[PDB]
Amino acid sequence: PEVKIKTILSLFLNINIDDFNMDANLADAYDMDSTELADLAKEIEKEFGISVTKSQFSHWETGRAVLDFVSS
Amino acid sequence: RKRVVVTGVGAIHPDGNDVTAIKSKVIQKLLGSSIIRTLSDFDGAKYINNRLRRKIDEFSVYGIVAVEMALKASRLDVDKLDPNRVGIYVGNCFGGWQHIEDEVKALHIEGIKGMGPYVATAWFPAALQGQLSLLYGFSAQSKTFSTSDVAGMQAIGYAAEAISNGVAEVMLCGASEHLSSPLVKNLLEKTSSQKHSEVFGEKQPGDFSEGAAFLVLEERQHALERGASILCELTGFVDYFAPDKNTRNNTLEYTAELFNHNENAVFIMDGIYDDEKEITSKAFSNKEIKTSFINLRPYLDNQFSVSGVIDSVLASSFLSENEFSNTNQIIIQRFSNQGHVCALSFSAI
Amino acid sequence: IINNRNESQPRRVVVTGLGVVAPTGVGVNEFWNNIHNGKSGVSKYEWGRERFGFKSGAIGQVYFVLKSERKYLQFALDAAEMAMQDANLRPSDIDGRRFGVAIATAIADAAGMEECLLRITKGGKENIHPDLIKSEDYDSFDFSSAATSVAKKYGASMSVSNISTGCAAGLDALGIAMEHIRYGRADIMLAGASEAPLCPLSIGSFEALGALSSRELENQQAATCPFSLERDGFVIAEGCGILILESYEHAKQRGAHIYAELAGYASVNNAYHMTDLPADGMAMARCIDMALKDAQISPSTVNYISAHGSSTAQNDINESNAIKFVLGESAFGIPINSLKSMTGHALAAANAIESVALCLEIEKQYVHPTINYQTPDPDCDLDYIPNQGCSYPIKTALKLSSGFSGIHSVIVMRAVD
Ligand SMILES: *[PH](O)(O)OCC(C)(C)[C@@H](O)C(=O)NCCC(=O)NCCS[C@@H](O)CC(=O)/C=C(O)/C=C(O)/C=C(\O)CC(C)=O
Repeated sequence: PEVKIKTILSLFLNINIDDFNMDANLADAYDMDSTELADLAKEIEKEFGISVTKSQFSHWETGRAVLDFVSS
Repeated sequence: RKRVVVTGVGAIHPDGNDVTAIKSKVIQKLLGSSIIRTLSDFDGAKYINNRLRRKIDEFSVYGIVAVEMALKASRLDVDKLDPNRVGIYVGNCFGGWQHIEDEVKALHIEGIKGMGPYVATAWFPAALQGQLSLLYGFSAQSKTFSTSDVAGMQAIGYAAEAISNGVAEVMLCGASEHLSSPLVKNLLEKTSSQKHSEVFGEKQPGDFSEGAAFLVLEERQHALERGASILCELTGFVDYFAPDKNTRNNTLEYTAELFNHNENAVFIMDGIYDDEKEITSKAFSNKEIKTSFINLRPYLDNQFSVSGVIDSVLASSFLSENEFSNTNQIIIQRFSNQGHVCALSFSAI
Repeated sequence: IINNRNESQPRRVVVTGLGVVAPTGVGVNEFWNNIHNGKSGVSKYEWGRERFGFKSGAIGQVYFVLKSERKYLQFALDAAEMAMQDANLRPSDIDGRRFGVAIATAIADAAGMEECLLRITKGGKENIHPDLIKSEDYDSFDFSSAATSVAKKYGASMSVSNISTGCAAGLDALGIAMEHIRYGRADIMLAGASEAPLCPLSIGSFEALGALSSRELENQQAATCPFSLERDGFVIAEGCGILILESYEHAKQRGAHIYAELAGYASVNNAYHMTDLPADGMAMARCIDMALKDAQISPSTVNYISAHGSSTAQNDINESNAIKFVLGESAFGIPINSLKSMTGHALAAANAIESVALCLEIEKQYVHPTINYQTPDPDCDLDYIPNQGCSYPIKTALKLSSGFSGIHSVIVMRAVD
């Protein structure tokens, strides 16, 4: 679910869960880099139990973008 | 050339989590199988950000908290300092095993998926140097040494040389180590005790310790202009090597020249090897020296790169004011297994 | 001083001996011949893909089960032997107290430290067994194995050190070595860097980070192609480079052959990121200025640049913008190159291998090409000497370095007369 993802990004980026908007751009809003994106992608592989290519997680610009991915 | 002074110091140890608490316990102990002592009541969330800490190792953490104390002690307004004129010197031998250990093991059982993106950044010894440059924004020449035992001693020495030649006005020099992780823990508990030096001989019985220690070295005129409280002046540095026992005695006689025939001096010794007292005294006797010997190593333990630096921060504290009183020069020495001979000289004003 | 005045004034530093171990060649003769022609030293490898599931297919190797080969220390002793023979010193010339060592490294014996961990834990399945930890394992955790061993062999009683600044460690070793000679501390100085990171712990750390090249290729030598659109990262390599630095005064007395002068050195922190490099290239541009000011040479004389050129997209833009910042419109006229197109990226060793190459380039008045140059990049639009090398009158040369912790390092090299 998104509640599961929203908690991860809240802890990873050190943001308040209530303040963190899902549709906010990760790079622009929260100063997120490609290294944090790779670390985040690892946690998605760990928890949900799926495979994520570099080409796949590269397009995760938004919090809702990773939610759309993990669903499928 | 230019003159270098110590304006601030800061350190953390199993004895205490600040310079005053460590110095108090050192005096108390001085007045009246190997293990790895850890920090008591330490919490790194008290200092470092949560987003940053999850990226870095404990050795980088210990270094960051050490400089914060040292900068605070020096009373530097960081916003007023030119970042182009400030550099960072670091000593570190073992790196950051705690952060990458489980991922190294996982890479064999799982595959690539076991490993994360921070293995390269966390483990290497120059990580502390970079994290400090991101936090404070310091842009001048910044080096990291990883020479066995002497890394932190070289870090201070060559930081002073950089200030002297006019590379920077201020320097954050020091060292940090983390020895608690399973790999380095079981290694030091077994192997490190029984090892012997070809040059210096057998090791004395003793424990190991982890933590960090840092100084704020700066140019003398820069300190006097801003009205800084100078602890002591860094008057000299020695960096030599002994390939064999013949050179060993001749090398120690160069450490003797660092005294400048000063009778009112205290000599802090390495305290790792048994034969140090005999060989150093024999070399010092040839050069007409009369000085007191102090061994902090049984109290402060073997901290590798930190062991040289932790003496310097304490030496700086005494000169700014049991046995250290009525002394205007504290010389410190540090050896290695392979045969390094290194020494620093701090003098009072 | 009326009678025979000689001063304690800044002395000049010169390169009298070279030693190299690299994929492109072992020794000076083999190493030069291959880079002159532009032959790649990148090997196609298999165990990375099969065993650990790496996307990497290329490595720069000099010559599946884990083995403690101890290549870090081997390449240092190999290269140090070549350099000292090339220098052709004799006991008379070598004063022990004036002879120092400075061999740098980024990861040291990581291959040794990783073999130890997995052996005692039985393939990383269980907890550590204290009994399985041998006495030999402790020596793998020594970062300065190369420095101390080389020092002991040749009787270097002056400053022995190991700088661990990652990818800029090679130049920083040459930098501190240069300072020792200039300021009357040393006459001779053995300087360089050794690296052996072709092990799963190291390749994975970079593969996980995204630093390494991962695009699918048939011609795997083209994985490392600096200043091209196709580039996606560095091809990891191993090796060692060693330079025998000594004073001009000492060199001329003994009748030593001189390759080139090591004129200046500078280093900075960009304070930007730990692995990311900024497009602006301000810090690198500033570092170039300081190295030239340290050398006391004008930027007008800069005739050739040996760039870091890792083949990561970020670094090749950083360096291109940095050279344009400091040199201006003159940057387009100046030839640039990257050895990593052939030799691969050997971390700290890359700086010392390229320094050995730079000394040979200056001596023979020839510049090696940047091979595998496919499609021009809009952002990287300087002259990179694509594919074919040529004769060129090198006057003043810059060697650029970059690394993790945002460290930039430069040296100014110069022909001797
Ligand atoms: P996002 O997707 O934009 O990704 C970031 C990036 C990685 C692509 C970007 O940061 C980038 O492209 N950076 C370029 C880096 C570069 O070109 N620099 C040159 C090579 S760096 C050199 O300093 C290597 C180095 O310093 C390596 C170490 O210290 C190595 C280690 O720590 C390796 C280990 O520890 C492995 C081990 C034994 O544990």
